[PDB]
Amino acid sequence: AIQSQEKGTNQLDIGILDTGTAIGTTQLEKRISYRDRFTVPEVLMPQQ
Amino acid sequence: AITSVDSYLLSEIKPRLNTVLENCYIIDEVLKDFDYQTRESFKEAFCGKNAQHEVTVGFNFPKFKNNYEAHYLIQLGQGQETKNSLGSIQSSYFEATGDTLVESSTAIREDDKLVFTVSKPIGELIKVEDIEFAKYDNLQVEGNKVSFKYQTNEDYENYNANIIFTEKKNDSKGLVKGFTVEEQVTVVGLSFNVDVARCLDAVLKMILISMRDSIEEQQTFQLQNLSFGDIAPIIEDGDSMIFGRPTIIKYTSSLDLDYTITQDINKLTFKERKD
Repeated sequence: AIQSQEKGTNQLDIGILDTGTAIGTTQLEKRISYRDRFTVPEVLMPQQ
Repeated sequence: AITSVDSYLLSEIKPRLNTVLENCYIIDEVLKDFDYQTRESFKEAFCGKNAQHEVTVGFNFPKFKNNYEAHYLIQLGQGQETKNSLGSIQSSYFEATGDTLVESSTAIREDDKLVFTVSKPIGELIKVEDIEFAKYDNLQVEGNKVSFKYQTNEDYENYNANIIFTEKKNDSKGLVKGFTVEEQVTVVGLSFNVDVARCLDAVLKMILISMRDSIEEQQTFQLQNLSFGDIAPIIEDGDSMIFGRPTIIKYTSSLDLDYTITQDINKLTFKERKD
């Protein structure tokens, strides 16, 4: 489960950059580690 | 001729940088000090004509995204006035002259002379490579070509040479008004891997040295002064930081303008007092 999926965008000297934030809720008996990775094939995100 | 230092950096960097990364031998000389691991990993990535990854360069505050794997970033920086001249005068010229060019040419066989042809009117000649034309050669310029006499130079009908010359525009003599400007410009390499940044900065230092021999640098942009900052995290709001070591480049150049004179005296009449 995921909540508050946010695409925070910073306009900078280096260019534009995306710093999104989101909150997740997991299942039982699963231990997650720092800098683990998730990917959602079903959901698509537009970019230019 | 107001000088846009930022444009000059981009014009010089883009071709020369590609050439340096193209071959491996030069990179080894550049990265001679670095350890084996960092040296080859960088070479595996960017070096060689067959490099999948590539470096990019651009100015600050672009509305698009840059290749943050490896990128050169430039921003204009401060500027200051350092030295003036009386009446703000720099120089006087009898001919409207543009840029100074270097061109290659081959001698051509005329009857009395051997002549080189150039893409534009010669205006002021500066040098032909390793020729000290004597008075008996009677070196002279004509339009877009330079000529010297044939006799006792007959082995040189096929002479292949480089020529340094100036672009002529008009015969309108005029003065120069301007002063010297001490300008600073910032350059920084960007990456999400610190080792790449250090290699990237070192590559930059070399091409700055090579630019010291350039025509534009020798004639227009003089007195380099380089200053390096400390490696810092440029960005922290992301999955990983961006690291880059800023560098500061200083230049001395002239902000010049052309003032044209029309008061050409040609006649001169003497009349004595009636008394």
